[PDB]
Amino acid sequence: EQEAHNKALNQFKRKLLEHRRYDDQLKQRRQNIRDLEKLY
Amino acid sequence: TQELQTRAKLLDNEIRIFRSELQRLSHENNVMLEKIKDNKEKIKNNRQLPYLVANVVEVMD
Repeated sequence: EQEAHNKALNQFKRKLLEHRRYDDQLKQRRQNIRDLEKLY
Repeated sequence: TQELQTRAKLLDNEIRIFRSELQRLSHENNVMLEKIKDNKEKIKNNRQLPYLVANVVEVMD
């Protein structure tokens, strides 16, 4: 938009946001494998 | 504009390693879930009828 480093940054923001769905999925699956260890 | 271009190139390598770690826990959590089913189908056969009925003298622990 303003810059062609501000057009490369609208797509970097998406990646940053995604990094937020890969941090909640790794802390979930380690919290779910300890709950399946008490059930095994 | 030099800090946000090196910041953005830190989320390309950081998200590439976090996808590899999460693919290992997906394959692993399918192997564990079949160990709980395994035990339980055995446990389902003994649980159903018929079974004697008795009372607890003591729990000695």
